[PDB]
Amino acid sequence: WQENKSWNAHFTEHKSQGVVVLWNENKQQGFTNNLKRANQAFLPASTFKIPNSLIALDLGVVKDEHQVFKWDGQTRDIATWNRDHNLITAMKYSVVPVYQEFARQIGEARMSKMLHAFDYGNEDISGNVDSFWLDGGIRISATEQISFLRKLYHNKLHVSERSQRIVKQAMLTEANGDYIIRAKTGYSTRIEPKIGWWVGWVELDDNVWFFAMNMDMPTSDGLGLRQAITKEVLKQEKIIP
Amino acid sequence: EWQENKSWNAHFTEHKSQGVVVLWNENKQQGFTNNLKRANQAFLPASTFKIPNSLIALDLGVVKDEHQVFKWDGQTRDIATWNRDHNLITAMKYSVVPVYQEFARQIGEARMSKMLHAFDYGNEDISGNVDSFWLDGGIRISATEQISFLRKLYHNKLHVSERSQRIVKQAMLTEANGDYIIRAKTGYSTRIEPKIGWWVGWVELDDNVWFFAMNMDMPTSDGLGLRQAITKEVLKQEKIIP
Repeated sequence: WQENKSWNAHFTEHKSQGVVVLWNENKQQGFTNNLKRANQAFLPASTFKIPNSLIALDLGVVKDEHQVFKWDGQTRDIATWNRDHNLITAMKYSVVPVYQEFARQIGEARMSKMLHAFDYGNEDISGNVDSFWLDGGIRISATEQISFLRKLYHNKLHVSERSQRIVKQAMLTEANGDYIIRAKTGYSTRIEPKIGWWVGWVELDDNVWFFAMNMDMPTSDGLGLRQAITKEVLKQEKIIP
Repeated sequence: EWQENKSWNAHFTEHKSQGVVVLWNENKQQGFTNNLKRANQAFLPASTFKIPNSLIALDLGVVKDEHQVFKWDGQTRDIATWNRDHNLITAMKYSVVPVYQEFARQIGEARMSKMLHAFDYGNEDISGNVDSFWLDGGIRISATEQISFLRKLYHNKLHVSERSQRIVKQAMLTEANGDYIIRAKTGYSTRIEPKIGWWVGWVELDDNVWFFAMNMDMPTSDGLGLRQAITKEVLKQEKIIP
């Protein structure tokens, strides 16, 4: 583990505070601008859609990535939520009401047992079965997110190879001739401190770089900084052009 | 069912070239082309054959998974990216012919022919050398026959495992952003006249899929970038991509 404070410039430039963590898979070495914040545990908010998806597929609550989840007809503040979805679009638009229905069908007993098997954060689901990742007792750090994502990348979690390949498909965010990004955003607003997340990895021709970042997010105006500050660090380190 | 749109010919004559683009709208079950005759003419598949060759190698266990390393044989070749170690993902991306020739020798003639019959792949004919028939033997396929094959792959309906189909669709990944995903493969046929370039694949949108297959005359390697550029001009004209 090594601390690079020069990355703080990318936060200062936007009058913002947070952490970026990087893990080089080939060399088995980690890098961060803030070793203490890298190990601070927060609510995961919509980054929980990665384990929630795995559990729903392995139990047969979701049959495949094409199954349609029909809109329930309740008009909500996010326009993209008021329509029919599948697993790929529900991930892409972070569709909370679809994932709340998955959690209710999984139930408390199976949810708790799967999170112990994954070694996920503080393993504590206290609160509503369909909101504990937004305003209950579960907590995870940036370094614990990387540990979990490394198991997913190598198909080492205790669910089928099929469930792991489908979720990695749903995480696809960007691809071109230089790199592929598989990742998930989050925004924790119900309990202080309000924060934004981006967790995932960068696939290159002959290496993989795992990342996890969080930052203070007192309003929704800064949400685009989650991806923009991470890409400034990846360019500085010569990982992407 | 099928409609001819000759306005697309402007994207070929812009570059003093000749060719065909074929599109299929999965939701509406309707096809579109600039040239109904060329859309049904048969050509060597060249490196577009890496899609069925990958499926057969995985289903028979010649390739264990997308991480297995194929070591360079230490024979210096023309293309710098071929003179290094590869896995399935990088071998598809850089079109590494020597890696796929070794897959074909390990599959062998009898198993290769049985699987192309099971896929209904083009004329199903592997006559010629087992390690070069897709470059200079008897096999031929049309743009419309490429779409029929890719539709089966998209729906996991080919006669190989779901696993084999999922890994090959991962190796086909070409471009992704907030508007669309492209899964596809390039080809370049030079050993038999006429010399042609291919691009075959599909575009995934939020609520539809568009399949595509194009080929074009390719008298020199200088025009190879037009395979993708002319296809994307057609996709933009039809408002499929921004």
